[PDB]
Amino acid sequence: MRAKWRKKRTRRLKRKRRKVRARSK
Amino acid sequence: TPVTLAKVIKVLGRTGSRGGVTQVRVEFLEDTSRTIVRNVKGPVRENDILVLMESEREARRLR
Amino acid sequence: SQVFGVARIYASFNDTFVHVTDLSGKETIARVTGGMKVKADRDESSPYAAMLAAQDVAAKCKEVGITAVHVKIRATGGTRTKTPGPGGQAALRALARSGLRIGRIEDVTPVPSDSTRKKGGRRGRRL
Amino acid sequence: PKKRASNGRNKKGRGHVKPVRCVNCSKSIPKDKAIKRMAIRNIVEAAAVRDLSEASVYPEYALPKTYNKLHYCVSCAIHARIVRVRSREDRKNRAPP
Amino acid sequence: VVDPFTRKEWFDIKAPSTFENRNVGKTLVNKSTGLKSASDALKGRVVEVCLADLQGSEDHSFRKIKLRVDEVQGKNLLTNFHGMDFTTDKLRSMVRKWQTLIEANVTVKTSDDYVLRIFAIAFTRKQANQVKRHSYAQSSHIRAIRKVISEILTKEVQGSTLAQLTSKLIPEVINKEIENATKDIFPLQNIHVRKVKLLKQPKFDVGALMALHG
RNA sequence: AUUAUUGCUCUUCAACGAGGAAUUCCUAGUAAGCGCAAGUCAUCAGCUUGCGUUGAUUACGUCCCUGCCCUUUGUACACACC
RNA sequence: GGUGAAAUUCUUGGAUUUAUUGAAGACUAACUACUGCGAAAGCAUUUGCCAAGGACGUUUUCAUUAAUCAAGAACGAAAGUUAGGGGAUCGAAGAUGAUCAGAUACCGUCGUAGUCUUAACCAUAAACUAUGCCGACUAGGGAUCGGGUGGUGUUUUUUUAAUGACCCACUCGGCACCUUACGAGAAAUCAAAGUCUUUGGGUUCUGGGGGGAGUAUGGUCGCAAGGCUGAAACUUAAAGGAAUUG
Ligand SMILES: [Mg+2]
Ligand SMILES: [Mg+2]
Ligand SMILES: [Mg+2]
Ligand SMILES: [Mg+2]
Ligand SMILES: [Mg+2]
Ligand SMILES: [Mg+2]
Ligand SMILES: [Mg+2]
Ligand SMILES: [Mg+2]
Ligand SMILES: [Mg+2]
Ligand SMILES: [Mg+2]
Ligand SMILES: [Mg+2]
Ligand SMILES: [Mg+2]
Ligand SMILES: [Mg+2]
Ligand SMILES: [Mg+2]
Ligand SMILES: [Mg+2]
Ligand SMILES: [Mg+2]
Ligand SMILES: [Mg+2]
Ligand SMILES: [Mg+2]
Ligand SMILES: [Mg+2]
Ligand SMILES: [Zn+2]
Repeated sequence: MRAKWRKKRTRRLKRKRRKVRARSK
Repeated sequence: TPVTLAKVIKVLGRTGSRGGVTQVRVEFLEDTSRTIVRNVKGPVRENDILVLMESEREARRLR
Repeated sequence: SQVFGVARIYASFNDTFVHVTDLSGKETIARVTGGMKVKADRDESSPYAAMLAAQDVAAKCKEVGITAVHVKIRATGGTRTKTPGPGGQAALRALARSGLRIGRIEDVTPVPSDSTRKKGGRRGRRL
Repeated sequence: PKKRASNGRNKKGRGHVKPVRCVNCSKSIPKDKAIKRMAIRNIVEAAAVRDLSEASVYPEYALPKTYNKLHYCVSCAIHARIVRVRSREDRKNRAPP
Repeated sequence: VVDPFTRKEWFDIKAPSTFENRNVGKTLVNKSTGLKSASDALKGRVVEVCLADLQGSEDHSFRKIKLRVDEVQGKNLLTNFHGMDFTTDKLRSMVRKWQTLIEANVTVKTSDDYVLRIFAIAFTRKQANQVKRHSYAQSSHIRAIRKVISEILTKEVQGSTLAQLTSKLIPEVINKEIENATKDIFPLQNIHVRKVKLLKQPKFDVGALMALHG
């Protein structure tokens, strides 16, 4: 896939991982 | 009806997309010294005689 | 010699406008654009159509009594194409060939100091 | 690899010029890269010259042709206006014709 | 089943004092009726005629003129000066590549008080024998010329209304005066007054308006 | 020899009044009209392969349509756009 | 009206067109160029004010005061965020008309945020010449920008000048192009990417097969979006560059 869509791909992914981890803070 | 007679001076070449049309310069026999280029229909060689149904008009390129 | 008025042909794409008015402009006469004389809706701007419209336009011109006219030719202009439409050339011819009179014509196409971003965005109209 | 020393077109010692909109597709494009053409053509045309002076007043008048600049987007400049395409060394020719 | 043509009144336009001919053209209004007659209704609209049609000479082919109507008497309506323009073809012509364009203007009043803004346009010219292909000015050059033209233009106006001003512009008096002061700076071909417009007119003053009529 | 191989005689006397959109072939002894020999064949040519007879009109051109070649150009294809 | 073609749409509410005149916000057309300037981002209407700069000129002044730079710091397109203003235009979103087998799109209509500005943030772009800075040396050519020098050059006439523009030759410093290549390179090409196995002028920075991955983790900056710093296990024989023929 296009580089810049792959960038936006993992950007989303990092936010959700950031999200989920906060539950356990 | 003002009939006008003109003799073919030269064969310029084929116009028209299909190409069945020829560009030709002519000289009128009545009152010579002026030449107009006309678009023909049939086959044409030099020294033919074209009857121009209208004396002053001309054309150049066809599609 | 004659009686003078203004022609003012607006020739765009997809239609063509020809309407004569009094030299002051406040009082006009006989519009009949090109979309009036045929409906294919794709043919509205055609040179053939503008001719037929220039026919009916020159008609009422004399039937009123303007015997002569000055033309101001016009395109869409503004932020638009700025180039004269197809049916403005036929129109001028067909209103000259009507036996009417012509003199001193110019271009009124609006041309900006440019501003006001053109439509279609940065990547252009793409098809 | 790099296929032009001019890169796209005509910019050295500047780094930013300002964009113009293409007269066809309305695409933005830098002015240095623009591919510009002056359009100079009569208000009248091939056929309408005779029928003009005929029914017109004045002694042959003026005949003041229209002038405007044209800017193309290189997609449109290739699709219609001056493009063709050129061989490796035909590209290097900047001669107008 | 109406046909306003069988209704509408007719008229004929009379030009101001000094150009060539005061006869201009015709117009259509309406019958003059009680409760919205033909008089106070329209009248004072404007007419744009080339002054070469007005003067008759073709060296004047450009330079359009605006004539605003003011008063009317007996199928005769007299007009006055609403402004002056240029033909698009001429300007689009005068502007050529490989050379510098210079414009300037000023807002200025007059005796009989008419406020107006006149413009000016001038292009640099090559000098005979010049080898280099462009001939551009020095931008210090440009500032000075703009100043001088501004200097010159401010003086010519405010002399005697637009009346003498009209008389001033027609045989290009200013155009040369520019050219005279200019030549000490840069060569400069063309140099016309291009546009002049009006914004604030004074009170009607029926008397002074008739000074141009006879 | 019935579902009738072919031939002959009498009788029966259909559609078809020049064929919509489309589309084939062709430049001189050619096109088209016309029959004949040979192949096949015990019998069966409305087919084909050749043959001669009668014998035109119209081009003698172009790139508009269609087909294919050629450069130029781009390519991440080389089992090569299936 | 709009398009390849159409349709949603607008039209007794006189649309589209014309005319006179007014309002609002944005932009700066043509002139505009292998032309200028700035550290870079970037900078094009006028005029006034405010401070700043390179090049040049220089028989002026100080006299090594410098080169380059981890840390640290100023500026930093577009979008985006906070709070006012502004909100003409074009227009992420959304809603529609169409096209399509489908069409969450391309084309058309409406149009929220936005686009502008003030006060604050944010620090990223193919932020590109994909090419560190200072110094030296090595080769030919005609244009052009700025400064300067040379003139019984041309043109401007007034009475010759003085000027101003222009011509020719030189010289500094510019933005670039042309031809060569001694030389260099894997080649494309390159007055540097040259003066490198005949390998050393000074100095800063980065890379060490491909994926995994700019991911995980810690720190830190941020209102947020996110920025900076930044691994491993595991997997894999290629991935990649330039050029040749198909
Ligand atoms: Mg919880
Ligand atoms: Mg396309
Ligand atoms: Mg490539
Ligand atoms: Mg560029
Ligand atoms: Mg940049
Ligand atoms: Mg038949
Ligand atoms: Mg047989
Ligand atoms: Mg068979
Ligand atoms: Mg290749
Ligand atoms: Mg401007
Ligand atoms: Mg808005
Ligand atoms: Mg949507
Ligand atoms: Mg849909
Ligand atoms: Mg969607
Ligand atoms: Mg970066
Ligand atoms: Mg770049
Ligand atoms: Mg050199
Ligand atoms: Mg000197
Ligand atoms: Mg070589
Ligand atoms: Zn385009």
